[PDB]
Order: sequence, then C-alpha cells, then structure tokens
Amino acid sequence: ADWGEVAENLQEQTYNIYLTSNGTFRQDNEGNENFNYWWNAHMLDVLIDGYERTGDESYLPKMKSLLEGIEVRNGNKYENVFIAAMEWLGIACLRTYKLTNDQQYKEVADLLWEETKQGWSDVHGGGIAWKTDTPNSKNACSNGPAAIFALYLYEIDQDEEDLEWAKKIYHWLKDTLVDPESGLVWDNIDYHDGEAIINRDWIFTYNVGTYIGAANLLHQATGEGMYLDDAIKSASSVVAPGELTTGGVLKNEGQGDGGLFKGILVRYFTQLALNPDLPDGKRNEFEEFVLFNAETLYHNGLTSAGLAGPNWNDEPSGRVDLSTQLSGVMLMEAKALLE
Ligand SMILES: OC[C@H]1O[C@H](OC[C@H]2O[C@H](OC[C@H]3O[C@H](OC[C@H]4O[C@H](O)[C@@H](O)[C@@H](O)[C@@H]4O)[C@@H](O)[C@@H](O)[C@@H]3O)[C@@H](O)[C@@H](O)[C@@H]2O)[C@@H](O)[C@@H](O)[C@@H]1O
Repeated sequence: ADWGEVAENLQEQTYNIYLTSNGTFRQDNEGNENFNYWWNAHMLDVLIDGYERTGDESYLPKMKSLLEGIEVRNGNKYENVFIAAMEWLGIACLRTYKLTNDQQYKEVADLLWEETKQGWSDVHGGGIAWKTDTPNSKNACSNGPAAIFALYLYEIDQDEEDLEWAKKIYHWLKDTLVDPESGLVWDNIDYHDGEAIINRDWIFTYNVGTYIGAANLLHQATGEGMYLDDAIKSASSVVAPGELTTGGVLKNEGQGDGGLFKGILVRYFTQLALNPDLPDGKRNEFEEFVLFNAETLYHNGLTSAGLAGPNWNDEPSGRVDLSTQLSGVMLMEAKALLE
C-alpha cells in the first residue's frame, strides 16, 4: 500500500463513518449528530485533496452536496458569529473555484470575504476579531486564515486591494503574536482590566501553520525574500525539538477543535516544502518530518478501520471526533502529495 492508497482508504472510512444529513459530516462516530461549521469546512478541504490526487470526478458531487449542506445546517445562511469559521470555508471555496471554475463557490467566498474584513479594527493596533461578539480579542486563528483567504482571492481576481489586505494582516500578526526568536505563534491578544495581555502559553500547531501558509503565499505573490525567510524560520522551529513535538511527532492537542490543529499545520508546512525557492536541504528535512509523522500514525495511531486519534502515537480507544479524523486524512494526503 503506497501513500496514495493509504490516503484513499482514510477518505473512504471518513465518508462512510461521518456522512450524515444534507451531505454534511457528523461531529463524532458515536452519539453526536451536531453540525460543526468549521470542521465541515475542513472536510471540504479534504475532499479537494482527494480530487487533486486522483482526478476522480466522483469527488465533485460530494464537494457540492457539502457546500450546500453547510448552508442548510447553519440555519439557511453562510454567516457565522465565529469569523475564523467563515475564513476557513472561504479558503476551501476559492481552492475549489481555482480547480473547477464553479461560480457557486466563488459567490459564497465573496460573501465570506466581506464579513471577514468587517472584523478588522485598530484595537491592539489591528487584527481581525475572533467573533463579531468579541472585538477586543484578536486571535492568530482569525488572522492567519484571513491572510491566506486574501492571497487566494488575489491569485483569482488580481485586485491590489486583496494583496494590501494580506500584507496588513500578516504585518500585524508578525508584529503582535509571533515570537521573534522561534517564529512560533502566540494564540491571541485581548484586554483584561486595562492591560493588553498576550497568551504566550497557548502555542498551537495550527496557528504557526497558518502563519507559515500566509508567509509562503506572500512570497509567491510578491517575491519578497523576507516572507520565505519567516516561513523557513517558523517551519525549522516546528521540526526542531520543542513545544509542538514529542519524540519527533506533532503532539497530542486533544479532541474537539484541537483535533483539527495538526492537520492544518501539515497542510501548509507541506505547501512550504513544495515552494521551488526552498533550499534543497530544508526540503529534505521537511519531507522527512512529514514522512515520520505519517509512518507513526499509520503504524501506531490508526485503528484497523482507519480512524485516527488525537495522539498519532496511540490508537484511540473510544469516541473519535470528525476534527481528529480530518487531521489524520490531511497528514496522509500531504504525504501522498510529497511523493
Ligand atoms: O479549552 C479551550 C479550547 O482549547 C483549544 O483551542 C484553542 C482555541 O480556542 C478558541 O477557538 C476555538 C475555535 O473557535 C472557532 O470555532 C468556533 C467553533 O468552536 C467549536 O467547534 C464549537 O463551539 C463550534 O460551534 C464553533 O462554531 C474558530 O476560531 C476555530 O478555528 C477555533 O479553534 C480560541 O481561543 C483560539 O484562539 C484558540 O486557539 C482546544 O483544546 C479546544 O479543543 C478547546 O476547546
């Protein structure tokens, strides 16, 4: 079984176990049919991964049923009070539009982009708010994805205003939430009792992952070497022993939201690994890091059926949330893409 076949087996198991009403995916493989908007946005990204790997046109109807189901199970609308939810679906919509030219995806993305920009304010000097409800909380997870969103939109529409947005968001993110020594990414800045407080304890895989993804896309959009340097510094900190790994493997971040975090990192990490201006030596290091994570999950973390747990070193003994399964599928599709 080569890495493409492993990826296809995890795509099949995910669809089989989690497919529910309206072509959307359920919260867990046990008693929870809750609709989780951003988790289903990452399921769309996973189906696109399968389509790109296979060229199999049977993915396209699955993608379209999921796009339409999200609107139904979110209450017959695409708006969400969580701004990052709208950013993650926007990214998947523009990715699909680039591959299929299906205008329905572009129209949903255009809507979600207007809502995302409304979240920007000069509180803490910039940044998109986490929620339409929490305008003091500026979070890495509502900024890194907004920069990626703007860069995908720039690739499609070639409007200078979208590149301006990407640069402004990235500049604020790097000036506020990026460790200048490591290039790892702090979770948020918020007010408490008159003080601006940065949460430096919460260093999560997906926040450094979207910073790496934005930096990689900015390098490709501008040619400015500072962006590729930033991406390489952050990625080198992900591979070197430290906060995000245990025994050379991306660490257990629990289930729920945290279950998706590692998958997002692997996706953009892998995109940096495919940048043709990346030095050959760094490319070998990054490709080997992805392979050892993929091998670890395949041999030690996956159940016989092909469900991944939060710990890629251990099989899960009970419930597996969709988020956790998606991280597993994203890892295998990234490995298959590097082959
Ligand atoms: O114990 C808290 C939390 O800790 C870790 O996550 C860190 C994370 O928390 C915050 O954001 C969570 C997500 O918010 C948005 O999704 C909204 C989504 O949340 C749940 O899935 C449900 O309530 C859904 O109904 C709802 O729509 C979005 O921004 C997403 O990207 C976020 O991850 C926030 O403080 C972040 O800055 C921070 O990174 C994990 O252990 C987690 O499982 C845990 O609950």
